[PDB]
Amino acid sequence: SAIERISKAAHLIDMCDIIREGNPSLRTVAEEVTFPLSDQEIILGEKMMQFLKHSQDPVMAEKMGLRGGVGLAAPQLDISKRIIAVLVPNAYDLEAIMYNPKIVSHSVQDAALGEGEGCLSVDRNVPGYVVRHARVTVDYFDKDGEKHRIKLKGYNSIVVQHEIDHINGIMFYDRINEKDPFAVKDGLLILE
Ligand SMILES: O=CN(O)CCOc1cccc(C(=O)c2ccccc2)c1
Ligand code: NI
Repeated sequence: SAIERISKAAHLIDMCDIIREGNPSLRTVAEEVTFPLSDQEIILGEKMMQFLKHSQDPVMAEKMGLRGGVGLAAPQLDISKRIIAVLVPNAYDLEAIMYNPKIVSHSVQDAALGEGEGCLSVDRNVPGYVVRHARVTVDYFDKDGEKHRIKLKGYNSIVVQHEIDHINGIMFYDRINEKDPFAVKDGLLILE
Protein backbone atom coordinates (compact mmCIF):
# COMPACT_ATOMS: atom_id res chain seq x y z
CA SER A 1 0.00 0.00 0.00
CA ALA A 2 1.42 3.35 -1.09
CA ILE A 3 -0.13 5.24 1.82
CA GLU A 4 1.05 2.49 4.16
CA ARG A 5 4.74 2.67 3.24
CA ILE A 6 4.73 6.45 2.80
CA SER A 7 3.29 7.07 6.26
CA LYS A 8 5.91 4.95 8.05
CA ALA A 9 7.70 7.22 10.53
CA ALA A 10 11.06 6.58 8.86
CA HIS A 11 9.85 7.28 5.33
CA LEU A 12 10.94 10.44 3.55
CA ILE A 13 8.94 11.21 0.42
CA ASP A 14 11.15 11.65 -2.64
CA MET A 15 10.87 11.68 -6.42
CA CYS A 16 10.67 7.87 -6.48
CA ASP A 17 7.29 8.12 -4.70
CA ILE A 18 5.88 10.44 -7.36
CA ILE A 19 4.16 8.77 -10.32
CA ARG A 20 4.39 10.30 -13.80
CA GLU A 21 2.29 10.65 -16.96
CA GLY A 22 0.77 7.44 -18.26
CA ASN A 23 -0.13 6.21 -14.80
CA PRO A 24 -3.97 5.99 -14.80
CA SER A 25 -4.06 7.32 -11.24
CA LEU A 26 -3.30 10.88 -12.36
CA ARG A 27 -6.39 10.83 -14.58
CA THR A 28 -8.72 9.34 -11.97
CA VAL A 29 -11.06 11.29 -9.67
CA ALA A 30 -9.82 11.02 -6.07
CA GLU A 31 -12.07 9.81 -3.27
CA GLU A 32 -13.10 12.22 -0.50
CA VAL A 33 -11.74 11.49 2.95
CA THR A 34 -14.12 10.89 5.83
CA PHE A 35 -13.94 12.39 9.29
CA PRO A 36 -12.52 11.64 11.67
CA LEU A 37 -9.31 11.14 9.68
CA SER A 38 -7.20 8.06 10.31
CA ASP A 39 -3.71 8.61 11.74
CA GLN A 40 -2.29 7.60 8.36
CA GLU A 41 -4.31 10.28 6.58
CA ILE A 42 -2.99 12.94 8.98
CA ILE A 43 0.60 11.69 8.72
CA LEU A 44 0.32 11.61 4.92
CA GLY A 45 -0.61 15.28 4.82
CA GLU A 46 2.33 16.01 7.11
CA LYS A 47 4.71 13.91 4.98
CA MET A 48 3.54 15.78 1.88
CA MET A 49 4.23 19.19 3.46
CA GLN A 50 7.59 17.93 4.70
CA PHE A 51 8.43 17.02 1.11
CA LEU A 52 7.58 20.51 -0.12
CA LYS A 53 9.81 22.08 2.51
CA HIS A 54 12.58 19.63 1.60
CA SER A 55 12.12 20.43 -2.09
CA GLN A 56 12.54 24.14 -1.32
CA ASP A 57 15.74 23.64 0.68
CA PRO A 58 18.92 23.97 -1.44
CA VAL A 59 20.96 21.39 0.48
CA MET A 60 18.03 19.06 1.19
CA ALA A 61 16.75 19.12 -2.40
CA GLU A 62 20.25 18.41 -3.69
CA LYS A 63 20.81 15.51 -1.29
CA MET A 64 17.48 13.87 -2.13
CA GLY A 65 17.51 14.74 -5.82
CA LEU A 66 14.25 16.65 -5.44
CA ARG A 67 12.55 18.98 -7.89
CA GLY A 68 11.43 22.23 -6.27
CA GLY A 69 7.69 22.29 -5.68
CA VAL A 70 5.07 24.66 -4.27
CA GLY A 71 2.29 22.10 -4.16
CA LEU A 72 1.56 18.37 -4.11
CA ALA A 73 -1.56 16.22 -4.35
CA ALA A 74 -2.00 12.69 -2.97
CA PRO A 75 -2.80 11.22 -6.41
CA GLN A 76 0.78 12.05 -7.42
CA LEU A 77 1.87 9.58 -4.74
CA ASP A 78 -0.51 7.03 -6.24
CA ILE A 79 -2.98 7.62 -3.39
CA SER A 80 -6.45 8.43 -4.71
CA LYS A 81 -7.54 10.63 -1.82
CA ARG A 82 -8.61 14.28 -1.90
CA ILE A 83 -5.65 15.60 0.08
CA ILE A 84 -3.32 18.35 -1.08
CA ALA A 85 -0.45 20.37 0.36
CA VAL A 86 0.51 23.88 -0.69
CA LEU A 87 3.60 25.86 0.25
CA VAL A 88 4.07 29.19 -1.52
CA PRO A 89 7.15 31.28 -0.63
CA ASN A 90 6.82 35.04 -0.08
CA ALA A 91 8.43 33.07 5.27
CA TYR A 92 5.46 31.67 3.37
CA ASP A 93 2.68 33.40 1.44
CA LEU A 94 0.57 30.26 1.89
CA GLU A 95 1.13 27.09 3.90
CA ALA A 96 -1.69 24.58 4.09
CA ILE A 97 -2.52 20.89 4.13
CA MET A 98 -6.07 20.63 2.78
CA TYR A 99 -8.55 17.76 3.08
CA ASN A 100 -11.46 17.65 0.62
CA PRO A 101 -10.66 21.09 -0.83
CA LYS A 102 -13.33 22.54 -3.10
CA ILE A 103 -13.69 25.75 -5.12
CA VAL A 104 -17.01 27.26 -4.03
CA SER A 105 -16.77 30.51 -5.97
CA HIS A 106 -14.60 31.94 -8.71
CA SER A 107 -14.13 35.20 -10.60
CA VAL A 108 -15.28 35.68 -14.17
CA GLN A 109 -11.79 37.05 -14.84
CA ASP A 110 -9.17 34.44 -15.74
CA ALA A 111 -5.45 34.40 -14.96
CA ALA A 112 -2.31 32.60 -16.08
CA LEU A 113 1.33 32.72 -15.03
CA GLY A 114 3.42 34.50 -17.65
CA GLU A 115 6.00 31.74 -17.34
CA GLY A 116 3.54 28.90 -17.77
CA GLU A 117 3.45 25.87 -15.49
CA GLY A 118 5.30 22.65 -14.75
CA CYS A 119 4.40 19.46 -12.88
CA LEU A 120 6.36 16.99 -10.72
CA SER A 121 4.58 14.19 -12.56
CA VAL A 122 5.52 15.70 -15.93
CA ASP A 123 9.09 15.09 -17.05
CA ARG A 124 9.14 17.57 -19.93
CA ASN A 125 8.46 21.24 -20.65
CA VAL A 126 5.06 22.15 -22.09
CA PRO A 127 4.99 25.87 -23.04
CA GLY A 128 1.84 27.95 -23.02
CA TYR A 129 -0.54 29.89 -20.80
CA VAL A 130 -2.36 27.65 -18.32
CA VAL A 131 -5.78 29.34 -18.18
CA ARG A 132 -7.26 29.37 -14.69
CA HIS A 133 -9.64 31.46 -12.59
CA ALA A 134 -8.04 34.68 -11.42
CA ARG A 135 -9.61 34.45 -7.97
CA VAL A 136 -11.16 31.56 -6.06
CA THR A 137 -12.91 30.96 -2.77
CA VAL A 138 -11.87 27.56 -1.43
CA ASP A 139 -13.45 25.45 1.30
CA TYR A 140 -11.39 22.71 2.92
CA PHE A 141 -10.97 20.84 6.18
CA ASP A 142 -7.82 20.69 8.30
CA LYS A 143 -6.60 17.61 10.18
CA ASP A 144 -9.02 18.26 13.06
CA GLY A 145 -12.05 18.25 10.78
CA GLU A 146 -12.33 22.02 11.18
CA LYS A 147 -13.74 23.82 8.13
CA HIS A 148 -11.86 26.72 6.52
CA ARG A 149 -13.05 29.11 3.81
CA ILE A 150 -10.30 31.15 2.21
CA LYS A 151 -10.02 33.57 -0.68
CA LEU A 152 -7.04 33.37 -3.00
CA LYS A 153 -5.64 35.54 -5.77
CA GLY A 154 -2.43 35.93 -7.71
CA TYR A 155 0.07 33.13 -7.38
CA ASN A 156 -1.66 31.34 -4.48
CA SER A 157 -4.86 31.06 -6.50
CA ILE A 158 -2.98 29.41 -9.36
CA VAL A 159 -1.16 26.96 -7.11
CA VAL A 160 -4.25 25.74 -5.30
CA GLN A 161 -6.19 25.28 -8.53
CA HIS A 162 -3.30 23.25 -9.95
CA GLU A 163 -3.45 20.87 -6.98
CA ILE A 164 -7.23 20.66 -6.94
CA ASP A 165 -7.00 19.74 -10.63
CA HIS A 166 -4.93 16.71 -9.61
CA ILE A 167 -7.63 15.31 -7.35
CA ASN A 168 -10.06 15.65 -10.25
CA GLY A 169 -7.76 14.01 -12.79
CA ILE A 170 -6.81 17.19 -14.65
CA MET A 171 -3.28 18.08 -15.82
CA PHE A 172 -2.02 21.64 -16.28
CA TYR A 173 -1.56 21.37 -20.04
CA ASP A 174 -5.25 20.48 -20.37
CA ARG A 175 -5.90 24.19 -19.84
CA ILE A 176 -3.46 25.52 -22.42
CA ASN A 177 -4.87 26.85 -25.69
CA GLU A 178 -4.03 24.22 -28.31
CA LYS A 179 -4.33 26.60 -31.26
CA ASP A 180 -2.27 29.47 -29.85
CA PRO A 181 -0.57 28.45 -26.56
CA PHE A 182 0.25 32.09 -25.81
CA ALA A 183 -3.01 33.65 -26.97
CA VAL A 184 -4.28 36.49 -24.78
CA LYS A 185 -8.07 36.32 -24.69
CA ASP A 186 -10.28 39.11 -23.35
CA GLY A 187 -10.55 38.85 -19.57
CA LEU A 188 -7.27 36.96 -19.21
CA LEU A 189 -4.79 38.39 -16.73
CA ILE A 190 -1.15 37.43 -17.28
CA LEU A 191 0.78 37.23 -14.03
CA GLU A 192 4.38 38.47 -13.89
O1 LIG B 1 1.10 19.07 -8.29
C1 LIG B 1 2.15 19.57 -7.91
N1 LIG B 1 3.22 19.82 -8.71
O2 LIG B 1 3.37 19.20 -9.96
C2 LIG B 1 4.22 20.77 -8.22
C3 LIG B 1 4.14 22.09 -8.99
O3 LIG B 1 2.91 22.75 -8.68
C4 LIG B 1 2.63 24.01 -9.29
C5 LIG B 1 1.44 24.75 -9.06
C6 LIG B 1 1.23 26.00 -9.70
C7 LIG B 1 2.21 26.51 -10.58
C8 LIG B 1 3.40 25.79 -10.82
C9 LIG B 1 4.42 26.35 -11.74
O4 LIG B 1 4.79 25.68 -12.71
C10 LIG B 1 5.01 27.69 -11.49
C11 LIG B 1 5.02 28.62 -12.57
C12 LIG B 1 5.57 29.92 -12.45
C13 LIG B 1 6.12 30.34 -11.22
C14 LIG B 1 6.12 29.36 -10.04
C15 LIG B 1 5.56 28.08 -10.22
C16 LIG B 1 3.60 24.54 -10.18
NI1 NI C 1 1.28 19.03 -10.55
